[PDB]
Amino acid sequence: SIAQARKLVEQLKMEANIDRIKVSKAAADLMAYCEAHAKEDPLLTPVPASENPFRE
Amino acid sequence: SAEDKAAVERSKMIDRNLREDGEKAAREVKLLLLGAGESGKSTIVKQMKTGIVETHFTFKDLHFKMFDVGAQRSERKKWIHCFEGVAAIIFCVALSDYDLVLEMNRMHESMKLFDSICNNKWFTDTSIILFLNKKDLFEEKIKKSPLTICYQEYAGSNTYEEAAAYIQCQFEDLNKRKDTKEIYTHFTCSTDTKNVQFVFDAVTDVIIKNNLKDCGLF
Amino acid sequence: NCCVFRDDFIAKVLPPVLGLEFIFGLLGNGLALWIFCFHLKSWKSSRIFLFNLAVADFLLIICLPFVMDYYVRRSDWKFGDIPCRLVLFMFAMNRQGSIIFLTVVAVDRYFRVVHPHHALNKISNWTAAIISCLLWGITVGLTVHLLKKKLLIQNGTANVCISFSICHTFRWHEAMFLLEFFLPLGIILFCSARIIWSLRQRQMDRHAKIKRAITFIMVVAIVFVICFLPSVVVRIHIFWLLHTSGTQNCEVYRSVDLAFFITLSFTYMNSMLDPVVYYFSSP
Amino acid sequence: SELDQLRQEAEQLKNQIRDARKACADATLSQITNNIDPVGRIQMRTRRTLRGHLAKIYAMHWGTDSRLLVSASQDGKLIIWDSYTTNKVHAIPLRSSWVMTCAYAPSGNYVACGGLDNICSIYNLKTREGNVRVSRELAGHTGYLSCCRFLDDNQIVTSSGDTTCALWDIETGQQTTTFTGHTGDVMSLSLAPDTRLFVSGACDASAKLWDVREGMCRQTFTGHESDINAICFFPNGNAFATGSDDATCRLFDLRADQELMTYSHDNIICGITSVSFSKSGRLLLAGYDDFNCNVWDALKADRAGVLAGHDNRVSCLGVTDDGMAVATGSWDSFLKIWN
Amino acid sequence: VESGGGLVQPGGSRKLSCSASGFAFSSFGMHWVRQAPEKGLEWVAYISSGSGTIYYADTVKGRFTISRDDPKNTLFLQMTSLRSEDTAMYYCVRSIYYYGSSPFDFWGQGTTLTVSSDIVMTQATSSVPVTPGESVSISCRSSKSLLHSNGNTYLYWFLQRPGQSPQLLIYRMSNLASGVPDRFSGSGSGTAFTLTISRLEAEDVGVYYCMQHLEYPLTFGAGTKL
Ligand SMILES: C[C@@]1(c2ccccc2)OC(C(=O)O)=CC1=O
Repeated sequence: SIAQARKLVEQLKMEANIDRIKVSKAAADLMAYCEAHAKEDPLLTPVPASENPFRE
Repeated sequence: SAEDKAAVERSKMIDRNLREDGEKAAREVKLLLLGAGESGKSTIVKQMKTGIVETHFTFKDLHFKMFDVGAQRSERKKWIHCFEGVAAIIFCVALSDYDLVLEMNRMHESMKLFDSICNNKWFTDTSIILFLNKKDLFEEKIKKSPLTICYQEYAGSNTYEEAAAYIQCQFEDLNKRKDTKEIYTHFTCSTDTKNVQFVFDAVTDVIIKNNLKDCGLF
Repeated sequence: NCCVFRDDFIAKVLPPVLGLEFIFGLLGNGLALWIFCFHLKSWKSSRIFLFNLAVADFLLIICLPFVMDYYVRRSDWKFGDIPCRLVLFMFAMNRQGSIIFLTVVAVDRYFRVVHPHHALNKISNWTAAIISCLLWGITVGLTVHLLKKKLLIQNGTANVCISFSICHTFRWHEAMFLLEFFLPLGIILFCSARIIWSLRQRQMDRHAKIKRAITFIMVVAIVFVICFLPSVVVRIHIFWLLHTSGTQNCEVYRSVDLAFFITLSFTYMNSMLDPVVYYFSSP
Repeated sequence: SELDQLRQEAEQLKNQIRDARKACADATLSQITNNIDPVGRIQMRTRRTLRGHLAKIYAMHWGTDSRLLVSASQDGKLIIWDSYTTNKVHAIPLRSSWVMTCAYAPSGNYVACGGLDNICSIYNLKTREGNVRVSRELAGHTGYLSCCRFLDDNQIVTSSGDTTCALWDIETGQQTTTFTGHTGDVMSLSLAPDTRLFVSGACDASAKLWDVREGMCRQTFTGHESDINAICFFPNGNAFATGSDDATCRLFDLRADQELMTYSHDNIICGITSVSFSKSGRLLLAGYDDFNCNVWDALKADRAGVLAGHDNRVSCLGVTDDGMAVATGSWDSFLKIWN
Repeated sequence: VESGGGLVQPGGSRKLSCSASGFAFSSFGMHWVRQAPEKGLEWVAYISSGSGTIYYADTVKGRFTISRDDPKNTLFLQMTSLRSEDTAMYYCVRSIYYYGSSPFDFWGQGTTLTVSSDIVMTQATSSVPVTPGESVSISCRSSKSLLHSNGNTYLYWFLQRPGQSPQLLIYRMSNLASGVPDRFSGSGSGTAFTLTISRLEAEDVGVYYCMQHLEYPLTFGAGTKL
């Protein structure tokens, strides 16, 4: 089991050696996608009843 | 609509084929078989005649399906809800492992498994048929070995009648709910018959209690 | 000249007792009808048979107020010369129709405890409706003959809408009163005997709530005997006086005919304890 | 005592990872998205009810054309519906009645199923002559199958209960790549929109981000308290939402490598069995053990309505690629198409 | 595959039998399209799966009788009274109907016997030069619009090579049948439909038929020889 702990240590080094970005920068990009595609969401803004394939 | 009305009558031939095969499964009794690996499930399986093994046998014009999940080796709490709805649980415990160890003796690990299954949140009205196999070798073992090894608090003669009865009442103690379910304990030898009939009687008591639930008496 | 009379003691007993049943009946069977149609999420075979038991009882409860006005008018059917046949027809429709749906429930319970693996316990809701529809059909076959014959005999100035007059004749309606009780008692009692015995031989009584279920299989048999036997026995006595020492001087008929009229009040009782014992008692 | 030195090294290394993640926590999604107006109350009505199953329903999957869907139930049947007209295109009888997963190929010619038999069976819907028949039985797993997803018409990725996710080769039938690193049973997975990475929630209260080609774990996310029952991927592909057994939904960020928001209410104690996003990613539909389905505002962590139409636990949930419908299977053997 | 049938007879009666072979016959609706010795194809009868709906042509409404037997995989056609018009070659056609199905996919070999309102399809073009290597377009017209409320126009394109049974190229407006090369394409508008071939080959020589599937008394379109 000596190598078993080595595998956990070896893989944990890769997780630490990763590139990270500020949460605010990720928050802005995530919020931008919702607004850019808010007009293509039938659930958010109901389409006219003629366009519903399930209503009629 | 000519090729659309023809697509509806195919959806109706499929509909009736699901009811024909759905009524067949209603006339079948599903049993869940548990154990501790070497407890003796293989011996019981032959008596009534990787993954989950389904065993089919019939008795008195009644069809039984018996599933074994002792080869899963995973978290029980994740897939145990799939079996919620079985008629009864056939629990197999070997009386000849009261002193053998895997640490912890093999009989205590069966009690821990029994406690979780008996007091599970999914098995409320499911009757438990507890079988105590290996009765032949258990009688000889207590002559040269004391039962105090497994149960220190035990205090009695090393007789088969006293030792076997003490073990049986120890298992029914673990049932925290003494009014919502019943445990049909039994003693099984290596070369014995009428074991299937005992399961038939314990299942009939579940069918009667199920029938009274439909009408309203229950 | 079959003897039909009245007594003031009837007016001081029947009008007060009958109104009490209707108040209890309207709240009892009326409320239970609400649950069956708008609260029961699944309708199996046994709940179909039980539902018709309330329909027959409700058909009998709704006819109670007309009967109440009958006595307060000093036994005078003030209105409804032709409806006198109609009221007397549907009134006896329900009483015999309630018995048939009391034996079927007891027979159905017998097939669920004594033959657990029988195929009669898994009949679909459709087959339960066909049998129930036929059972309603055979009810009129023993009752519809009321409409054919002429009723509402006139006592000079008063009129009586009575079908159970004390007159020694081999009327088909006359003898049916005896078959409507003895034959069901030869089935309901026997069916409840095996249920309360097979549940004891198999040791299922203890260590369960089944004790409550066995109690109700015997409470039902008590209610049926209590509400129907007193009416039958007083009628058989009238036959004894009709066959011997009667049909000429019917002064002795005053006590039995009045008792028969009063003992008939026990029949309406069965329509009242049915929701208490059959529906609300069960979970 | 090399183990003691190795164990101490991992703890020291883990502290650096936690410090790095917290160093980038400049703000929060709730603080950043305060300005945006709420989406308002959402009313969803059952536009269709699909009937025909005679047992509990454990899985479902919409087709890529947003019209056909496949539902798996423990009565032994795999039914393919026509959601527009409630028709039944196919009814596939399974060899094993213990099925806990289902899938629909992006091409539409294949469906898959698996369960307690540790076997993922591929069914050919093309049926050049006749009916749907088994095309392959991908055996090799040690535990029960919990989720399976079609990468393409020849590659399927499966997560089993033996703490291993696998990548298969349908044409040949062998384990192309095996993913290891979990300690508990893997309960769900979700493929990326571009089909190069996939996440996998496990019973050890952690979700990992794998690489399909290389076959090595990349990032591990923690923060839950109990088993992760279900997981879903954001439409953008840089975030994913998980639902655990302690009645909470958590949204993680791939680039930030830390939890962003949590969707918890003190009135809910029932676990979560399914999660899914809308087409734009604004909504977050989740199924619960309390027989109800809740709709959450992803950018504001505010409940926006409930979908209460089931009489038993909700087990599966999905949103069409068209984004114009939501289907919610449950344990009462009913499927409902909402709006 | 499927084959089998009767022979010639003078003004009497005969039975037609077709034997299925390994394609799950119990779930396929079968037709009995027939073709005159020199004229085009013509629908005769149809029996659905499980012997449900049964339809007949206008001229064979009473004289003919259809039946099927899922055991032994055999399809039966009973003909009682035969005139001089009913002498032709009889084909057996299978067809399965679901959302994405392709009806009329397989046609039987066909047998011949001699005895010694509706929607009409125009298909005005009747002869085209046999010059290969170029693009040839085949047009067709319908009496009434074939476009339905659901949104798909029911029009099928068949190719009959000289000597063999007809083959299905395009089912519905544009969907291409399996096993058909990508040079065939179909565009339409509901009343006018066209078939386009990109690169004509030696295997494309034959007579191309059209067919409607909107109303069940369906009719073909007299073909177009290349
Ligand atoms: C009390 C009575 C009745 C019924 C309706 C109207 C008037 C009288 O009910 C019967 C009967 O049980 O059939 C016989 C009657 O004399």
